[PDB]
Amino acid sequence: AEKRTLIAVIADEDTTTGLLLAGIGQITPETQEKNFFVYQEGKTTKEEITDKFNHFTEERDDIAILLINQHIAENIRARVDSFTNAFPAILEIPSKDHPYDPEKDSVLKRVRKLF
Amino acid sequence: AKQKMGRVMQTAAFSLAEVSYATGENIGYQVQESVSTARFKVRARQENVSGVYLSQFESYIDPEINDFRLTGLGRGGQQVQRAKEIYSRAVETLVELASLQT
Amino acid sequence: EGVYFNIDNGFIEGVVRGYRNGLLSNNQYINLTQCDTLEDLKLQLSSTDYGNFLSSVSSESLTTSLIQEYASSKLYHEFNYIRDQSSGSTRKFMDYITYGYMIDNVALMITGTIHDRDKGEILQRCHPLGWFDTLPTLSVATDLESLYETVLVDTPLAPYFKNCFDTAEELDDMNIEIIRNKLYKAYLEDFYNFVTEEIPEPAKECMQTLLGFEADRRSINIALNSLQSSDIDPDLKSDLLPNIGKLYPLATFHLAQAQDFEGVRAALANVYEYRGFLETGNLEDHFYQLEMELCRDAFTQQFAISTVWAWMKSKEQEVRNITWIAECIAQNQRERINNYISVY
Repeated sequence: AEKRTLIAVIADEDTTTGLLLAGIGQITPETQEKNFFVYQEGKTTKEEITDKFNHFTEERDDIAILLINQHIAENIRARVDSFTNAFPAILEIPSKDHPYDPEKDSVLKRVRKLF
Repeated sequence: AKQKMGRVMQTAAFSLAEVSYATGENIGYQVQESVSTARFKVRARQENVSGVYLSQFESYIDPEINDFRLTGLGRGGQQVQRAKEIYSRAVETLVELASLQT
Repeated sequence: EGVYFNIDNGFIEGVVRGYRNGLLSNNQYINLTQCDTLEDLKLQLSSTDYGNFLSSVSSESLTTSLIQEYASSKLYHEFNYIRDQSSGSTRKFMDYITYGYMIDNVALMITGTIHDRDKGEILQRCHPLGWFDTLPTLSVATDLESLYETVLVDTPLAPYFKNCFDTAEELDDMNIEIIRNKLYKAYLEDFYNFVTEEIPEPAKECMQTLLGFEADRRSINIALNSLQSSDIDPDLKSDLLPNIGKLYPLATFHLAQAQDFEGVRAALANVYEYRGFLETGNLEDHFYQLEMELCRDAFTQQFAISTVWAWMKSKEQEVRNITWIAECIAQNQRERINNYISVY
């Protein structure tokens, strides 16, 4: 669909600030909804991550690509693995304050079979 | 390319992190509100490789504005202009990984 | 003559000079750079008067942000202890130092009108130097117009208002930037006026010269960066510029009335003291390098508050170098090891 234009970010502020600096996001006053759900270390629970994942994927047709920290996805790792659709283009973005491992990817799990 | 990107993104994050305190003040609080225009959006590109539809992603780069009125305060305007283009390149590079995953 | 100085401010000089003697030279910095793990860096630091309070405190969760937080905490404690042994004139002077800080603190509070970021969490990251206990921002209407008078009465920053009534009801990026610009302009102007009339002789020249240098570097940054991501009319360029740069009163107009890159190059290159838009690596790094030569010169007298003013920034530069090394160590990108300045 051509509505696959906006980009979703669920990541720590150290990355979200820079991403918005690059000009990827904006403010959507029609719903007063940012293009991202800011993340606070040791202050944000896991149910919020699941709710925002569902909202971005199955409630918002705007998102084309989703960027989520490895540790944030760890809170919804089961949810991420269970959901596998081409529309949102879920992508486990590297996370600041953590040296990202390019082997925790839910997408790469299917790559790990049938080389 | 997965691990290559996993490392270059951290390199860019480090490049901006050393910039964020050159001005010696928070930048995120103003950033998360100032951003109201989008440039690095995407478009659905079509390419029937073998008679099979494939909606690919084209990096719709719009290098005319990213965030308005966030530089020139007098201590940190120049510094943020340095590592910002690093992310401008990194996001374009990251678009293609999702284009391939689809 | 300085004979009258040591009637109420002897231990101020003693403690500031001792802390200055506590500065770590490049000899310790090179050893600290060789360390690779966070534990190695912290244990190397523990062998210095700068340490023994950062290491052996955490649970080996040392991060660059936490390193910066803990490193600056002891400097704040030193400043507050000197406050705890202050004097009349010294106390009436410290408010000036803290003005440049709660300027930005209240700017952040104003910005937090539609987002409602709590005061405590703001203090967890903003400058506590500016904090004053009588700041009930997120307890009454946080609207900038309604809170305008509340802040006006909370702290006596009213005289620093240059027609701040109108155009103070936007809650927008332009408003938040211009308020900081005007606040810095008025604050530095009034501080320069104060020191020029009420301060002992030995500080009279050092304070004015250092203020002029800082005001110049502050004025240039609002002209070079006025053509990087936004534009504005030259009238506001002149307005936000300080009335007197204290190093050049003529080239400020040259900067203001120009709107292109090379309409300002001559304004800065004429003085023949700093290269025009050149010798630029990390611009603020070069600013620190140039300013610290003067700050060291300020540490040569023993009868002026110049010692305290220079040591405030000396410890902040110590923290700056610590962060410059911690960024490359913790993030494991060894490219900032040589990016540190130490002239003490």
